[PDB]
Amino acid sequence: MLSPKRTRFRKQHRGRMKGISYRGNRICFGRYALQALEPAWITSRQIEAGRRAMTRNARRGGKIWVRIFPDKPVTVRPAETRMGSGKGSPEYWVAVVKPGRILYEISGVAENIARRAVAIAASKMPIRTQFIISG
Amino acid sequence: KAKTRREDRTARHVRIRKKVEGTPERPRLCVFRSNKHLYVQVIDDSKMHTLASASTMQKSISEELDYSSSPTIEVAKKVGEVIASACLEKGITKVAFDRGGYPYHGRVKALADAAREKGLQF
Amino acid sequence: RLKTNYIEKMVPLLKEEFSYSNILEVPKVVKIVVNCGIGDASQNAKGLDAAINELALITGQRPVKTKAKTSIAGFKVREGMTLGIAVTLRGNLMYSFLDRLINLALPRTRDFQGVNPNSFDGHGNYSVGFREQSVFPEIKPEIVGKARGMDVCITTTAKTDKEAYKLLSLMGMPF
Amino acid sequence: KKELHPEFHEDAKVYCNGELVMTTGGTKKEYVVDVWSGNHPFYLGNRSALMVDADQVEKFRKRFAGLSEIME
RNA sequence: UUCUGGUGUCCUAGGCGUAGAGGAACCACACCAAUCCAUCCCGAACUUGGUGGUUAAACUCUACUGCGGUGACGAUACUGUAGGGGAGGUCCUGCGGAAAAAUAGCUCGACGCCAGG
RNA sequence: UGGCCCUCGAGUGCAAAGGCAGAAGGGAGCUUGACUGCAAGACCCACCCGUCGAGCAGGGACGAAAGUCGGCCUUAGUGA
Repeated sequence: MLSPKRTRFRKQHRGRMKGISYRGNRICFGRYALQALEPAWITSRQIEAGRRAMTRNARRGGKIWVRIFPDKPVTVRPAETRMGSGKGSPEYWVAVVKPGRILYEISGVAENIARRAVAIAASKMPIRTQFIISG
Repeated sequence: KAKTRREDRTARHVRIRKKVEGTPERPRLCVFRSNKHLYVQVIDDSKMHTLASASTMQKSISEELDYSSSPTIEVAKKVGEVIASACLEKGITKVAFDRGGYPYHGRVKALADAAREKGLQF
Repeated sequence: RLKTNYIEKMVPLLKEEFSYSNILEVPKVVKIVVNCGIGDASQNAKGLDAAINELALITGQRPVKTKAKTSIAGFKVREGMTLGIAVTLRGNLMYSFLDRLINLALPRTRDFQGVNPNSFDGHGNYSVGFREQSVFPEIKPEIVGKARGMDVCITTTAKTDKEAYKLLSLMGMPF
Repeated sequence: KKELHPEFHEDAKVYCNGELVMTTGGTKKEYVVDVWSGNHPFYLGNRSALMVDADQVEKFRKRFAGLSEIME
C-alpha cells in the first residue's frame, strides 16, 4: 500500500490501525481487484516487490493503477535502551491496510491472465488477501 | 462561477454600535434623505412600531408652499419638528442619535437639532 | 468643443450603430488617469519631485503619492517608498484635457504613425502610452531633468470593448 | 511660492486649438505621403506576396503535345 | 389587495449565474457646483443648490430547477450497559441510542411596524 | 496606472491556537484612563499567588450627541 512520494518535513507519530470503518472502497479502475482482511504496516519493500511481480508475468501489456498511499511513519530502536523516540527512516515507512478497501487493479487483458497476475501479487502481501471481480 | 460574499453598505458604515445595546434595541432616529426628499422616523424598539413618522410631503399639508424646495436645509428643521412634538405627546421623548453616512453637517444636522427644540436633550 | 461635440455627433452615431433605445446608456468617459511612473530601483527624491511638478502642469492638478505595495520581490525594494504618480480629471477638466491630446500635442510629435495594436482590457476601457519623446503645450523642454514619457489610461462607462473604440474614434483620438 | 498658484491653465483646457501659428498643431503630414517617399522596409513588398500561379488551360485546337524524349 | 422607501424578527428551503420586465406617485442615475464640507490626486465616492433626460447600470419584482444549499425511509459505522469469542491485534451477541456520505424528494423564502401612490 | 474575477485561501509587532472585515485590519486629526481612591458578584491554586469585572467618588480627552478609554486582539516578555 505504497507509492513513490516526494521530499518533505515528514516526521510524526506512529498511529494506530482502527476498525474497518475507514477502508471500504470498491472496484473503480480495472476489471478485477484485490482487497485485504486485516490492517497492518505495509512497507515500501512489499508494494514494490508486489507491483513488479504483477507485471513480471505479463511484460508489455496493460497498465497498473495504485489507489493507495502510505503515511504513518515507522520508528525503530537500534539496540540500546529507550532514551527517546525512534528516527522514522531506519528501515522504511508504512500505512494502514484495513479490510474493505481495494488494492491492485488489472484490466485490458483476459480473465485468466488477470487472475494469475493477482495471485503472485497476493503472495508478496504479508496480510491475507481476498479476490473479487466486479458488480 | 464562484459565489463571493461582500459586506453590504449598511454593514460597513458603522451602523450598529455597542453600548447603546444596553437595551434590546436603542431608540434610533431614522434620518435618511432620498434623491429629492427626506424621510424621518422615530422608530421604537423591542420588536417594532414607532412613536411618530413625518415626511417632507406630509408637511406640505399642514402649512407649506406647494412647489417648494425640499432638499433645502430650511426644510430639514421643518421635517425634524413636524415629526417631533406629537412624538412626545405619544408618551415621552424616546429618541436617540443614529446616522451613518452624513458628515456631521449633513442634511440631518437640522433633524437632530430640531429634536432639541421640542424637549429631547442630551 | 470636446464636451459639446459629445451631444451633437458622438452620442447620435452611438444610437444608430448600436441598439436603439433612450439617450443615455451610451459610451461616456468617466475619468482620465495619465499616470507617469518614475524610474524605480534608483533611490532618489529628485525624480519624485520632478514628476509631481511635471504632470501638475499638463493637467493643472497636484499628482498623487502612491506607495509600494507590501510584497516580496527579487530586488531590494522596501515598502513605504513613493515611485509613481497618477492624476485623473473629471467633468469639464476631463473633456478639456482630453481635447488637448486630440487636437494639439499630436501629431506634433515628430514621426507619429498612429497605428495602434490590439490593446483593450475587456470591459469598455482603453489605454495608451507615450515614448520618452512627447510634447505638450505645458511641458517645457528648457528646465527639466531628462525626456520621459507617461501612460494614459482612459476609462469609459462602456459595457463591452466594441463600445470603447467607437467612442474615441468618432471623438477625434488618432486611430 | 510655487505651491501658491496650482496653475489651472483653463485657457489651454477649453481652448486647445488656440493659435496654430505658435506651434504646428497638425498642419504637417498627420497621415499622408510627404515628399517622394522612398522607403522599402520588410513590411512593404515582402508582406503582400503577389501570388503567381499559372497553368495550362484546355483549348479547342489540333496541336501535338509532347517532348521528343518521354520520362516520368 | 397591488407597487415603493427606511428599520427588524429569521441569517446560503432565503446564495450565485442567466433571461425578461417596471416606476420622473416613490427610489437610483443624472444636472450644477463662487460656497458650509470633502478629495494626502480628481466633489468618482461624501457634500450643497436644483431645469432637463433617463430608469441602461444599480436596486426592487417575475421566469428559468447550470452551479450551491436544505434534507427523508432503509442500511451501515460507532457506542453506554450486561456477556460471550479471539492469530492480525480487532471483532461478535442481547439491548438502548444511532449521525457523516449517498438516494427519492423539497426548494430559486416567508412575514412584522410605519409612510408615500 | 485603469478595468474585470476580487470569496477568514490577506493583514494581525514577534511562536502558536482561537478569533476578527458591526473589525483590535489600515490611514488621519485631536489627544495621551499606558486615571487616583474603591469596587457587588466570581474564576483559577493545597497555600502564596494569578485573572476578569458592571457600577460608585474626585477630575479630564474625543464626537453634534449617545458614548468610549483604568495600556498594547488574547495568552509569555517573570521571581517573594
